[PDB]
Amino acid sequence: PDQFRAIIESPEGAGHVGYQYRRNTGSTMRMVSDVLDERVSLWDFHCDPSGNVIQPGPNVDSRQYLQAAIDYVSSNGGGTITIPAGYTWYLGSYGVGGIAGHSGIIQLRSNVNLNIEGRIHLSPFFDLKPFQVFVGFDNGDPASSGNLENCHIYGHGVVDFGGYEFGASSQLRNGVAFGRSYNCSVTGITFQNGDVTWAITLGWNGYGSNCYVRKCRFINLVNSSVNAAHSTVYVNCPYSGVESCYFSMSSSFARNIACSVALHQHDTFYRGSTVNGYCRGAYVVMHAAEAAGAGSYAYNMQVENNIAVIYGQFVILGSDVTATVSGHLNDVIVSGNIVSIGERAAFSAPFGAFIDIGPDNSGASNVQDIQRVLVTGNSFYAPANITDSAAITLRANLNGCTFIANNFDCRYMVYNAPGTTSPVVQNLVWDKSNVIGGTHANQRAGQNLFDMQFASVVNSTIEVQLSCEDLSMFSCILFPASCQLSYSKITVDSAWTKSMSNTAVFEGNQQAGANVYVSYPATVNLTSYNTQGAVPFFSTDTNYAWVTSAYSLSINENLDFSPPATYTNKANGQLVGVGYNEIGGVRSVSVRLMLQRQV
Amino acid sequence: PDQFRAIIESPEGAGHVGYQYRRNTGSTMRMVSDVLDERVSLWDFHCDPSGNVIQPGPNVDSRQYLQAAIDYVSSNGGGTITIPAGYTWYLGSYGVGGIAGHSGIIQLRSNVNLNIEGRIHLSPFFDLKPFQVFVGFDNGDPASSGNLENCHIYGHGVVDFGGYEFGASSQLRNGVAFGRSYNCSVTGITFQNGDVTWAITLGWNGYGSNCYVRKCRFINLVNSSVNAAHSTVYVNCPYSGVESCYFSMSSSFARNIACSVALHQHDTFYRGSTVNGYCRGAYVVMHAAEAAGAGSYAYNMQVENNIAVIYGQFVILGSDVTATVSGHLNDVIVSGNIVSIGERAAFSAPFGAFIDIGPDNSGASNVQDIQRVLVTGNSFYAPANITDSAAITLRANLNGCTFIANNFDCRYMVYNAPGTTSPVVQNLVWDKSNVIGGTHANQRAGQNLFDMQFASVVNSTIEVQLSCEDLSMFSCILFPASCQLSYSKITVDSAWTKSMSNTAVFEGNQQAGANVYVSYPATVNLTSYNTQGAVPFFSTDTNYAWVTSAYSLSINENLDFSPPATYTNKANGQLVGVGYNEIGGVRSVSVRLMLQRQV
Amino acid sequence: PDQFRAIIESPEGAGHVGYQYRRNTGSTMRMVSDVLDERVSLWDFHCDPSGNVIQPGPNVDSRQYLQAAIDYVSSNGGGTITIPAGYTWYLGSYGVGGIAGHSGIIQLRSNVNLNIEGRIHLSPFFDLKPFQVFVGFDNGDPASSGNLENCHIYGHGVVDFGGYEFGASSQLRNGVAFGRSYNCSVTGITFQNGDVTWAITLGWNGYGSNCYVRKCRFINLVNSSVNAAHSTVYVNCPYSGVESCYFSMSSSFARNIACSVALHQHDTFYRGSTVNGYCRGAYVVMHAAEAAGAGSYAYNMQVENNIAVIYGQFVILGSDVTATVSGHLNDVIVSGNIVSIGERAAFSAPFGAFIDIGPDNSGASNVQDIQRVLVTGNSFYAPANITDSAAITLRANLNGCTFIANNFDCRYMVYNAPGTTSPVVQNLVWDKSNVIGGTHANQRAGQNLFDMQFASVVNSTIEVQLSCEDLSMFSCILFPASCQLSYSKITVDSAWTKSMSNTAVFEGNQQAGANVYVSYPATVNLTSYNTQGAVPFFSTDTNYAWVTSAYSLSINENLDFSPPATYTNKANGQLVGVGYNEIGGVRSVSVRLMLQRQV
Ligand code: NA
Ligand code: NA
Ligand code: NA
Repeated sequence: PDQFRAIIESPEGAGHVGYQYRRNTGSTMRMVSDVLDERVSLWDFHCDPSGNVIQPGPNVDSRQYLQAAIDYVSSNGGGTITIPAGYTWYLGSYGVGGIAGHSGIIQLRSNVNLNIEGRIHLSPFFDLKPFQVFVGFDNGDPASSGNLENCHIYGHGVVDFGGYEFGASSQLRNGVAFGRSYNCSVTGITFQNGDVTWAITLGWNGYGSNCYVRKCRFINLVNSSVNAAHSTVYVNCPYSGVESCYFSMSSSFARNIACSVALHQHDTFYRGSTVNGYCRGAYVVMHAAEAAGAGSYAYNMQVENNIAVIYGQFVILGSDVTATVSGHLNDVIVSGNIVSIGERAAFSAPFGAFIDIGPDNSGASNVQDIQRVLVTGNSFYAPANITDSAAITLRANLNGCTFIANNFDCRYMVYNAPGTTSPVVQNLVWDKSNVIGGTHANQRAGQNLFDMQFASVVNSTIEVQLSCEDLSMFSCILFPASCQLSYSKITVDSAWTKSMSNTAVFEGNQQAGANVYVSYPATVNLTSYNTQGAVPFFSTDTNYAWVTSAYSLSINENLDFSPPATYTNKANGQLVGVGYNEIGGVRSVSVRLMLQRQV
Repeated sequence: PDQFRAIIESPEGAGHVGYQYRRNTGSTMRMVSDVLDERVSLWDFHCDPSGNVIQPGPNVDSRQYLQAAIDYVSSNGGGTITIPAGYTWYLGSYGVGGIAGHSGIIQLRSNVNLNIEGRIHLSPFFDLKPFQVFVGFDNGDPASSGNLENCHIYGHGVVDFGGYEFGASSQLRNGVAFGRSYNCSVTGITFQNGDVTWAITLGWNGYGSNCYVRKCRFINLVNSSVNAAHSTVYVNCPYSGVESCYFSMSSSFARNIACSVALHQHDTFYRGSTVNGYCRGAYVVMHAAEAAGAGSYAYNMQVENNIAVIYGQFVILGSDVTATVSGHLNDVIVSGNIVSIGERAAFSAPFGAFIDIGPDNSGASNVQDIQRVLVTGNSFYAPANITDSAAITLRANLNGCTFIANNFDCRYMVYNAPGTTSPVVQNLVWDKSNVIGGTHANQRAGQNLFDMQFASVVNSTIEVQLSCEDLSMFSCILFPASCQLSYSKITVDSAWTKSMSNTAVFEGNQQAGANVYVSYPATVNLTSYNTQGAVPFFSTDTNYAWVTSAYSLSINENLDFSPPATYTNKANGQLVGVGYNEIGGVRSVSVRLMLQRQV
Repeated sequence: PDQFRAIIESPEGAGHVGYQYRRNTGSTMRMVSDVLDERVSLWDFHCDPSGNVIQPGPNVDSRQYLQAAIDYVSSNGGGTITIPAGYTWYLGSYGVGGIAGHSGIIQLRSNVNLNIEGRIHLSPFFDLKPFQVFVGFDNGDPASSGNLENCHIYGHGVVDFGGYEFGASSQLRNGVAFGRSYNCSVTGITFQNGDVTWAITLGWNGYGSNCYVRKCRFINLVNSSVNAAHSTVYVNCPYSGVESCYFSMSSSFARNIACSVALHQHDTFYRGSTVNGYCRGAYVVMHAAEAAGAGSYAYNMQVENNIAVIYGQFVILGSDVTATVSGHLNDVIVSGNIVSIGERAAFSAPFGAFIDIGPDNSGASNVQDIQRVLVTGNSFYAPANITDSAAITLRANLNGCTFIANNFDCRYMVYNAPGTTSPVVQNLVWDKSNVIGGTHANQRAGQNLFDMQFASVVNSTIEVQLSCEDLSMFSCILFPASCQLSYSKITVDSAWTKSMSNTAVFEGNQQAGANVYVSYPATVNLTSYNTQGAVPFFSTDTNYAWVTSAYSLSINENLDFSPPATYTNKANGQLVGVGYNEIGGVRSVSVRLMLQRQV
């Protein structure tokens, strides 16, 4: 009767108004409320205890309402909650329960997706405090946490950290901590305007799978000297990665502390992304302390087709150990990336490198087990003034890394600082197809292009090929006497080297070793016997006991004689060859030779 | 009057309740039903004949209801049907009509997209039977089938095959058979828990275009010995591909039968994906029998930037013929992939390879027309115990394949089994920039690193470069007498070769051919005349009629004389050079030479 | 009372019918209209002035209705307007206001996304006229335009240009002109059936950021001889790109005028896409005239992992200047692409090339500043008949370009037409790892594989390596006398060269320069003195004053003597070496040597 009017204006009203899709007689006879129940938004929970809707804004703490939404949808097996466009939804307090320990604001739950179309902002309650905006753990102790599965965050919206600085270096801040996370992702979202430790973390100590970050943007997420460290996406579960993202920082501190991506477990990737203003591109590291979920090996690591302007190192390789676990890194590919060091003074940020073999956190360089790394088809450029730029800074033990078909245009090709660490190196392979650029030509006074400041080098190949002159460099490659060298191949192509005083330098005459295979140019003075006809020439110096053959790199300006085209040696360390005196007489010549040993 | 109450509670109720968007006076005056009619879900068709909604579950066959939805939406020009989250929708019977012949469950229709947010499960009715869950053909005979256009399946949902094994090897099972499919795709879906032939097939015998699989997951889709074969996504129309997917198998049988992707037509790709537990990565094959829609050539084939742990072959190249059509494969690129053979006993699965040139289905090796393949910037690794691992197993005729700047770390570089097929090889190019790894060092007793077990080799380049010692190997490269060799270049760099008895071996002295260009190290015994002064040395053996020049790779321990630095030959097959006797006397020496022919 | 009935049938009806999500007592007590207000479609504005809905179709101009939708949603802070599936929405007039100057139809507005599920078609009103379907400028003068931010167009729908030809060459036509566009994108849309200048343009004269085109299709967008030019996506703001798109043309005119992508600002990319039927793949060019928003440098340019069949040039590099600005292009990577020239007569379209260094629009070749380009791991193929095919056509000044590990199979490796431009070349690097294919073998009568038709060449490397014979070619590499050559390395590997009359040719004897490093094969006639024993041989010609060493590439058919293995030279330009007469007598021989200078 008039009871009907009352029902209709009541909350159950829509449950009494019939609907059948497109008047189709074969369709289900439903009620309007049933169709509206097919979707869900924050508006459906953003109300006071009387059920009246509350408008969001800077004086409203939306946290409890969003939590209620997620908890309720979780209760029905999942779904997608929309965070509506055209509004900014402020968060103003910590969550409670299991996420309390993680300084969590919102607890994510399995199968409950968030479609963020509007903006989520942190209120000043969080200034100078830690926070983790979305947390997937359900326990304060991550080891007793259940899992988070099938949770996807996506949309055109924004998460804005409100510009608040850290209160103390020891604090952590995150956007999305997925936890022990399986089939979770973040797509399309802009994370901005903060001072945080990470924007997103996938996995927890190897527990997790199939977590991805795609088409997101990360903008100005470090802003203070208080911030101890930053990796925008931290990939800590296997079969997981970052694809087609954009990362930008503009603070000075970001140039010293910030890394775009950290890959910490097997079968992870970082691809198709653009970085600007960061210290570092990617960490690729097996931390023993994070090896509980997916084992002790980081393998199948891929960094590909990225574009970066950074201030420190592009890719940092590592592994370490704990009292009970030893970490290992292997089967890595770095390819297709175009990377430059941004304009900066020499030494004004961490040492510029395409690849860095870094020591562990405690600075130890003798714990690493890094091998089967392929670095291929990349471009790297540093401005000419940046003394501290290298294709590779090899500062810790290396068990293998292979470079093929790259283009490196920076100050050093291989570098480690002297005095410092003395890395044990095996299976360092520098193929002849690496092109060494000319930007730093004339800047290398006192310096060695490949500065082999290592404890030892074995089973390695360095094939140096210049593509322009740099007569400022001390040598193309130098081994100090402290570096053992064995079962290696070291060659310097003669092109652009004719005027170099030193090409390859072995300060402990390591090139004499039984299984060292070398070649490089040198200038040699020779004197002949006086005999007319076929006549020997002999080097005046006796430094060539290790030489198997040598050949001329100089023309013969003489008519009446010619020096030998090719030389061998003698037991006293002289070179000897057979030339020709048309007319007799003692000859004396200075010739550029290619010295060869076992090659 | 009270007629109004009745209208409102009726199915037409919502068609009588007015709505205007946001009270905007300029907006359309509509009825609620009009706005609800903008979307459509399974709920709108999942009802009994009285229009009452039916709850899904393991005792409800949702098939007819989903079919009705698709048929109805098809009738209005298309749209997107949501399969709601928070529910599992069981399928319990075969479809009828044109898809009956394809063992179809559901018939897809043009412009009707499915947004799968919940789960679709197969009921036990399908145990031991064939099925194809979604079928795009409209006729039992595919040749008389109409097309499927603009059909997209996407969402966060799941298709679960219920774990049922095949009933017989001859049965086929599929998830999505798109048919003659144009502008169709599958995005975001998890396919799991089955024993099937394929998860998705795109195209039919070259008919189709612009079909894609992106961000899907494929998990445990082979589970029995009954399963004859499996390719997770079968790409059988052009301008189509797979991108950023995840594939995983855990059964033993998958290691022997399962391939992640099959590319069978032109302008197809497979990229950015991760594979674990499969026998094979990708087939790239032009089957003559499937050449009706897009011609007889598979060209523009791309496999790039994938990550794989497999048990057999990463990329399998092929082509075959029928009585009226000859298949051809050309213009292929395989690049950026990092691939390893998983831990397994030698010979316990199909022979491990990065690239396999396979014979056709009937085993024929003389029908293939494969050329212009570029294999570049890949990494490959097999554990040291896996005897049956090769960069390339070349088991059928090859008309060209080019390898540049890869890193191969496995047992063989080039291999084919002896006795077996005798492939005719042209335009095999192995650039010097391929890095040969050391994992298998010391495992190669009795074996040849490049084992050229072919009928003939022409217009080919093998430039061998070691980066560590392996003195266990019989030779770096060996050609049996049965292999003709012409118009080729074969070189073995001397590095790490000084102690090798055999470097390159030509069992029929094929290196003597007019247009063979070779170089490799050998040890040679020489004896000099007694003359004081310039004095010839001559090899004691007469095996060097083919040598154009040789040079020393050994130092000269003597003071009183030196052997020649360089040698040529004589008509009787001796080497001859001019050295120097400071003091006269017959000299006799054993020297490591680099033997050179026309290089 | 009966007033209630009236309210309910009124437009405010739904605002009086209560709803609470899933009967959840903790949910907001809302009205149906509130839930319907969460989404918005064209239907909500596609009405007459009385509020009655209008059906779209070929006689209805939907433009004003769509504009009203966008303007209204803009007014509320944004949202997403759906263009419904199952309908075609015709556009039939120009927009008004700021977009009038841009021949705009619809004005886009910030934060207002369009989800296009149905089809948008142009009505014949636009035949022979300019148009820009969606425009993001808000002023006729782009320089006084505000920005467009956070505008995304996406869905499964279509934009169809109605097949109308241009009315005049000077007209412009576009699909989406985003304007000064920040965080804008287009995803999933099919653009088809037109004669336009561009489908999408991102940015305006460097103003914009983070604009992307992904998973779109572009089909048959040039159709007349009237069309002056076409670039399907024009990327004119930084941090922007195209990914995973499909481009196809079928008209003849497209083969001559159409380019798939133009990258015109820094930190832009083009990846994962497939092209067929176009003249050109991508422009990578810094236009001085478009350098207002993001500076004068195009750097971090990436073209990767694309598949193309084109008729002209794959990647075109450029830079130019204006009276006040000089453009610069640097830090470019082209990698992983597989590209072929489609079947066509020689010279029937613009000259086929993988890379083209093009002159500016006015044809000037002396304004360019292009450097630090890496071209690596690509494949290129042209059919044997296409005389006009080159790895690189270098037609303008070049300051650096590096080629590593590619596979080029076309007519020329390096080419520029003689007579024409005389490019100044620096830092051209052609690594030995580039594989030169054999398709054009026997087609090269009168031609030079590397035809160095330049003003000068400095700091360059050309390492030629053949992998099959082509005895038709005039030379492997030729420098005309007009080309200066200095501080370079030029080498021709001897493999497959034994029968070549000319290998490297220096028409002005440029190989004699102080800092030229060269090697190549030649045939040389020698004569010996009659002396028994060690005996000199001397070349009969005096053309070898520049030779530092030479070595034999021929066997010695003689028993009674041997020519020298190795040679040096003399001041008169003869070669000289020491061989051996077992028996005395004057010897005369023709030998294939490897001539070497400073290498
Ligand atoms: Na040491
Ligand atoms: Na044979
Ligand atoms: Na000149």
